Amino acid sequence: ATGGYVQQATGQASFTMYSGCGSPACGKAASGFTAAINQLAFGSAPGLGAGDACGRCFALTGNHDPYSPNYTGPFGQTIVVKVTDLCPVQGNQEFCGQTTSNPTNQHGMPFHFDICEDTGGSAKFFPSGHGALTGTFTEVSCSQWSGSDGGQLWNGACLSGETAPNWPSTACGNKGTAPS
Ligand SMILES: OC[C@H]1O[C@@H](O[C@H]2[C@H](O)[C@@H](O)[C@H](O)O[C@@H]2CO)[C@H](O)[C@@H](O)[C@@H]1O
Repeated sequence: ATGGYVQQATGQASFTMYSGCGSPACGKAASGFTAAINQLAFGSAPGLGAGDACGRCFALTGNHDPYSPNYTGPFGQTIVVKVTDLCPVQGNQEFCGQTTSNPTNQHGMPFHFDICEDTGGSAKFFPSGHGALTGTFTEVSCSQWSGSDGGQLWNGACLSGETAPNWPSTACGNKGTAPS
């Protein structure tokens, strides 16, 4: 996409969970299940505001524990998250280090979703004792997402991806150039 970001409506991803998504990089939180997506897919860098991932909805499915490869299941449920946040390259090399010259993370995944624990998404997705998974994602209509957006936290906050057709398309728009 514009800026060299890798923004595809379906693919393979790794998955983690994080705490504190009340002030996310898109500039609006949301009451439903939400996630951060890795910088290369988010469409912006730290401090540059919302990228074109902002507010898009994705169905996530975990099917492998890379830390416990002998574990055959059960995994969690497929959940639908709204992207509100950025998992930046800086400080997240294992999972969010995808760059245009090296587009997979240390688990070979081209995308990563960091699922917010606060609003319940990770409890539906991660079996107890299994904090990181790999699997698949598919962008879906936000008709499939339960919840309401929070208010703007600053000028330029954007979740307009929630009404956009699936990638390839433009809503909030990408900022700057993808990390190389
Ligand atoms: O770095 C992305 C993401 O990781 C989260 O911690 C992971 C950790 O990286 C992984 O090694 C462990 O097995 O599972 C935890 C939880 O999923 C961390 O909570 C996030 O803040 C961070 O953005």
